[PDB]
Amino acid sequence: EGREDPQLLVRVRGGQLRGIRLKAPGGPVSAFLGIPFAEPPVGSRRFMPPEPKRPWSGVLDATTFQNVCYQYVDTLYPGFEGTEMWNPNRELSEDCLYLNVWTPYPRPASPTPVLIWIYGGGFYSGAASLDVYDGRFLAQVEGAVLVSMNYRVGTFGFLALPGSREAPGNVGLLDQRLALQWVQENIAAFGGDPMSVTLFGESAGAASVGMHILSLPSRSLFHRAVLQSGTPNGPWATVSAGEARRRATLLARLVGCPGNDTELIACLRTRPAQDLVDHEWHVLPQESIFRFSFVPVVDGDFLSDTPEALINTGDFQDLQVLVGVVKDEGSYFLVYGVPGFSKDNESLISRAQFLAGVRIGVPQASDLAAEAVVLHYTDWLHPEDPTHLRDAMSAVVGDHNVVCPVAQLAGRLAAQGARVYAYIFEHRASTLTWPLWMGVPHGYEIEFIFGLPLDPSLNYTTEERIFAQRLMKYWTNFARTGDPNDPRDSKSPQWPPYTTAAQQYVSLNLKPLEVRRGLRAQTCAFWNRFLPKLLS
Amino acid sequence: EDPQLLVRVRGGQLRGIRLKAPGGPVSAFLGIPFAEPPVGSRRFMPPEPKRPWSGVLDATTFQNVCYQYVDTLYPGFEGTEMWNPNRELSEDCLYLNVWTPYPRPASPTPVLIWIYGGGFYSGAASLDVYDGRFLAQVEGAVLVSMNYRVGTFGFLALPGSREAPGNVGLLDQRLALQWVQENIAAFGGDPMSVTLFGESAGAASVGMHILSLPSRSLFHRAVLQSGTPNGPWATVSAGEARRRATLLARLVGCPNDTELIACLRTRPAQDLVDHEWHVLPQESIFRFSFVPVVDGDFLSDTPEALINTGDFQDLQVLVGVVKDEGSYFLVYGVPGFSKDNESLISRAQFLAGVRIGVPQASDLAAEAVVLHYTDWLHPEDPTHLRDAMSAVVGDHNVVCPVAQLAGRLAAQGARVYAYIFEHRASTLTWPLWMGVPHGYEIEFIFGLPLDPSLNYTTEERIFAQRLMKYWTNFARTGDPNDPRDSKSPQWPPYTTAAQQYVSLNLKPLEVRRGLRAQTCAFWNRFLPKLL
Ligand SMILES: Nc1ccc2c(c1)c(-c1ccccc1)[n+](CCCCCc1cnnn1CCNc1c3c(nc4ccccc14)CCCC3)c1cc(N)ccc21
Ligand SMILES: Nc1ccc2c(c1)c(-c1ccccc1)[n+](CCCCCc1cnnn1CCNc1c3c(nc4ccccc14)CCCC3)c1cc(N)ccc21
Ligand SMILES: *[C@@H]1O[C@H](CO)[C@@H](O)[C@H](O)[C@H]1NC(C)=O
Repeated sequence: EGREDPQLLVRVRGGQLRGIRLKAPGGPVSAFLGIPFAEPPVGSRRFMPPEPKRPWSGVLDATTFQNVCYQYVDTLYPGFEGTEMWNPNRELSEDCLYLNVWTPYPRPASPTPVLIWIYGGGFYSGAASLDVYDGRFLAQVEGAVLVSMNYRVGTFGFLALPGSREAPGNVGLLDQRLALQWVQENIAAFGGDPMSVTLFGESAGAASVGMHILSLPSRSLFHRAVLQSGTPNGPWATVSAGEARRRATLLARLVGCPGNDTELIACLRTRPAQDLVDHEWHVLPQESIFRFSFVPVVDGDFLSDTPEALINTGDFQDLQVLVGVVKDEGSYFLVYGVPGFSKDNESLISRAQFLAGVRIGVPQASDLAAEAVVLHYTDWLHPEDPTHLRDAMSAVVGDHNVVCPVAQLAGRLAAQGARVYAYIFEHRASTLTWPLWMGVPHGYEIEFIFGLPLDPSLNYTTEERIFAQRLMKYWTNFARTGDPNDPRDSKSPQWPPYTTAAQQYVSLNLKPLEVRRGLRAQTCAFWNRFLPKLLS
Repeated sequence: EDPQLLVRVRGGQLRGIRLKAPGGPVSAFLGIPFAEPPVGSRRFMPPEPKRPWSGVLDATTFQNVCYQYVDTLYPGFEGTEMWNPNRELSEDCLYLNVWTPYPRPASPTPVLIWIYGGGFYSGAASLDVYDGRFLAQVEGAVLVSMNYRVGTFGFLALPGSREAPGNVGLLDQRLALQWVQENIAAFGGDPMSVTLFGESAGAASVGMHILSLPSRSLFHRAVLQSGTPNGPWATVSAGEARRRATLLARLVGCPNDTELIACLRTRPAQDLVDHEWHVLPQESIFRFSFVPVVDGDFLSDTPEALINTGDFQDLQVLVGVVKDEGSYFLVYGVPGFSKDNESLISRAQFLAGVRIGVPQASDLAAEAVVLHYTDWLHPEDPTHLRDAMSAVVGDHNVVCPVAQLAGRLAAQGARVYAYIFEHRASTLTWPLWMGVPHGYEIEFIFGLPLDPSLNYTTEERIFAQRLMKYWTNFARTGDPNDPRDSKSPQWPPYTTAAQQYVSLNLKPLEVRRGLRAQTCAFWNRFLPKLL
C-alpha cells in the first residue's frame, strides 16, 4: 500500500479489499468483485445453511469475478448468443459464495440508495458475473450503489430432506439472506445507505425477492422490491415438503445412495458435483416445461406456509413493489419440450400438437382442466389456424407461469396495503437472435434496465439508448423514493400505482408511457379463480 | 256474393272476408276447422281429421283460442297484453287461417305457414302481430297460420300410454300441414312450395318437424326465429314427462295410466291450468311444464342426437336471434329485476340469478358461468351485472342452441342463413335496459309498420318492407337475397368454416363472423363436460 489508487482501498467486517476502476461510457466506476460473504459450502457443508465468512489477513483482491456456483451448462445450440449469453462466464465450483459491489468513482460522499440484484435461471442455473447484470451503467449514470451475489443453485442450493438437520432445504435463499445481512453491515464503507435497500430480480430471482417479502427474518434487510417476470406464488417457484422429499430420495437412488436421512445425506455428500448435475432433470414427476427440480420448499421455517396462503393473509402496508412482465413470457419454453417448435423455423403447429403442448405446459392439469385451457385459448373462428395455435401455446405457458401469478401478486399486495406499480415490457431488442415469432422472450428486458444500450460497442439503436436511460431512471427513482416517477419532470406521462379498483399498469416500449387497465383480467380470472376449483 | 270469397276444400264450401291492407284488398279465410274438436274423451288424444260439412261454412272471423294461462302480471300494459288471447278460450280450438291476394292468384303461389310461440303453454294464430294481410298484399304470398293445443292439453304425456302419448300439440300442427297439402291449391297456393316459419316455441316446433320424418314430406324450407328443437327447454325425457303428469294428477285429485287419464279428463280445463306451473323441478326461468316429449315416436331420439346424425342435404334453413333474448325472462323470476326500474343489481343478486337462469347447473358449473360472464375490470358494476344476467339467459336458452343448430345443419348438408335482429321498435313500452326483447322482430317480418295507424317511423316502414322481402324471397327460392338488387351487400350462407351471419337493423346488411363463437364454445363444448 502507498503506490496503488487510494480510491480503491476499502475495509469490511472481514478485512481489507482492493477494488478496480472500470470504464463506463460516461466515466469511471469503482468495482469490488468476488468479495466472500460465506464460508465455502464444500465437503460436510454441502446442503447445509451458509456460515458467515471468517475474517482474512492482508488485502483481499476484489478486481475479478469469482467462481460460478455449480450448475448445468446449456449446450443445445453451440455458438448461439441466444443461449450462450446465460451460460457461466467463470469456473464452476462449489466454492462460489461471493458478491459484487459497483459504486460511483470517486465513492459517494453522502449515503446512497442500494440496489441488490438476485439473478434468475430456474433455481438450477445463473451467476452474478453475467454481462447483462453489469452494474457499471447504473453506478455511473444514476450514481447507484449496486450489489449482486451468487447463491447456490440446483441440488446444492435446494435439495431438501424436510425435517432433517443436514439438508433442511432453502439454503440457496439463505445464501441470498446472508448477502443481504452483509450489505446491512458493510455497504456504508462503500458509501451505500443500509437504510435504503431495494431488492430487484428476474424470473427465479424475482420469485426469490418475493420469498424475502414473505419471510420475516429477511424483511428487516430491505425496504422496497422489484419482481420482474417472476413471483413467489405460482406453479414452479415452490414445492411441498412431500414433493421435495420425493425428489431428493429419487436423486439419491439415481446416484447410488440408499433407512434414516443422515445416512442418505452423508452418501450424497461423497458424490462428485457433476454426478448430481447429470441426474438433476430426471426427478421431475411429468413431461413438463417451466418446471425445475430443486426449488424453494414450503418447510414451515423460511416459508411458514405456502406463498399463496402468505400473499392472501399478509399485511403489506409498509411495502412498495414494482412488478411486471414481458410481451412473450412463454415463447422460449416451447423450443425445448414441445414437439413442433423450433428456433430455426416459424413453428406453425397443428391442433393435435397444440392439445399435446397444453399437457406439457400445464403438467399438473387433469383431462378436464386441460380441456378448459384448450377451449379458452382456441379462436373458435379459426380453430385450426397454425399461427394462432403457435401463439396460443406461447400464451398458455406465459399466462400460467408468469402473467397470472404476477396479476395475482399485484392484486393481493394492493388489496392488503402495498404500493404496487405494474408494467408490461413490449420492446424487442434490435440485436435479438431468437426468431421473430418468439417476440420479447423471458429475460430480454434485463439488458435495458441495466443500461447495456449505453455501451456504443453493443450496436443498439439511438432509440434503444434513450429508452434504456428512461428505464434506468424508473428503477432508480423507485429505489430512491418508492415511486418510479421523476418529481422534477412534470411534463412526462405519470405512472399511476396499480389498484384493485382501477387496475392500472403501463407499457414500457420506445413510445412515451401508456396507461392501460386490467392485467390480462378475463384470462387471469380463469387461471386464478376458476382453474383452482377444477382441483376438487 | 263475391266469387273471390267462395272456396271449395275437401270438407266442403267456405266463405271468406275481403280485408283492407294499406295497399289494397286481401282475401281472408279465418277459423277453418282442420280437426275434430279435441274435447271430452278426445282430451290428450292425437287429433282426428275434421268430418265434412253441409252448406257454406262461415270463415270471416277468428275462432276460439286454445285453453291457456292468461298473463295478468301488468294489467292494461301493452307489453304483456299484446301476447294474451284475443278470442274466447276453448278446448274446441283446432282451426286455421288463410290469407291470399285479392283477387286470388292466377298461378300457384309459395305458401308460408306460421307456427306461434308462447313456451308451449300459450299463444294463438289470431294475435295482431301474426296478421298475414301485409305479406299477402305487398308480397303476393299465401299465408297460413294454425292453432295447436298448448299446456297440459297439447303436451301432458304418460309415455307409452295409448290415451295420453304426448306431442299431440305437434300432431295438431302436422295435421294443419297435411290440410295445406290437400287444400291450399284451392286458394291459389303451391303445395309444392311450403315454407314453415315460427318464433320461440314456434321455432322449436318448426325444428321438430325437420327432425320428424312424417312431417318432412309436408314442407320444403324452414325459418327458426329465436328458438330451436335442441336446447334446455324445448323437450323433456319420457321419465320427466311422466313425473310431471303424475304430479299434476296428484295436484288436481287424480285418481295405472288409463285410470289416471280418465280422471284428468273429468277435470274442468281451468283446474289443470291452475296447477300447470307447480310441476317444475326447480325455481327456474325459461322453463315450461308441458313441452314436447322424446317419445321414440314423433321424436325417435333426443333433438341433440337427431341434429348430430341427420342428413339435411335437401333442406334450406333461415335461423336467427334478437339482440336481447333473455332480458324479458328476468322480470318475473329474478329478484332485483323490474320493468319499472333500471334493474341495477348487486353481485350477490347476479350469483343468485345464475342459479335460477341455469337451474340444472351444479355449484361448479354455476361458478364457471359467473366467472365467464363477470367483467373482471368492473366486477361489481351494476349495469354490467344486469346486462350479464340477460346474456346468461339469452345465450343458454337461445343464441348458443341456435349456433349449435346452424353449425350442425350446415355440416350435414343444409343451406343455412343466419341473422341477428338489432332494431328496437320505436313503439316499445318495455324499458330501454331490456333492449330488443324476445319476440319483438315479429311485427317487422309480418309488416305491421306498413299500417300508418300503428305510429311506426318511415325508417321502420322501409325496414319492414326489406324484411318481408328477405322472408318471401327465402320462401320462393331458398335464398333470402333479391335477384332484382344487382347491388351489394349479399347475405352469405352460414358455413362451419366462415361462420357468416348478417345484422338486421335500419342500416344496410352487415356481414359478421361467428355467432358469439367463444361464449357458445363454453355452453356447447365445455359446460356439457360438467358432468
Ligand atoms: N440434459 C438434460 C436433461 C433433461 C432436460 C434438459 C437437459 C433441459 C435443458 C436443455 C437445454 C439446456 C438446458 C437444459 N431441459 C430444458 C430446461 C429449460 C430451461 C429454461 C430456463 C429457465 N430459466 N433458465 N433457463 C435456462 C437458462 N437460460 C435463460 C435465462 C433467462 N432467459 C432465457 C431466455 C432464452 C434462453 C435462455 C434463457 C432469464 C433468467 C436467466 C436464465 C429440460 C426440461 C424439462 N422440463 C425436463 C428435462 C430437461
Ligand atoms: N300463476 C302462476 C304460477 C306460477 C308461475 C306463473 C304464474 C308465471 C307467469 C307469470 C305471468 C304470466 C304467465 C305466467 N311464471 C312466469 C312465466 C313466464 C313465461 C314467459 C313466456 C315465454 N313465452 N311466452 N311467455 C309469455 C307470453 N308472452 C310473451 C311471448 C313472446 N315475447 C314476449 C316478450 C315480452 C313479454 C311477453 C312475451 C314471444 C313468443 C310469444 C309469447 C312462472 C315461472 C316459473 N319459472 C315458475 C312458476 C311460474
Ligand atoms: C420445425 O422443426 C422441428 C424440428 O426439426 C419440426 O418438428 C417441426 O415440424 C418444424 N416445423 C415447421 C413448421 O417446419
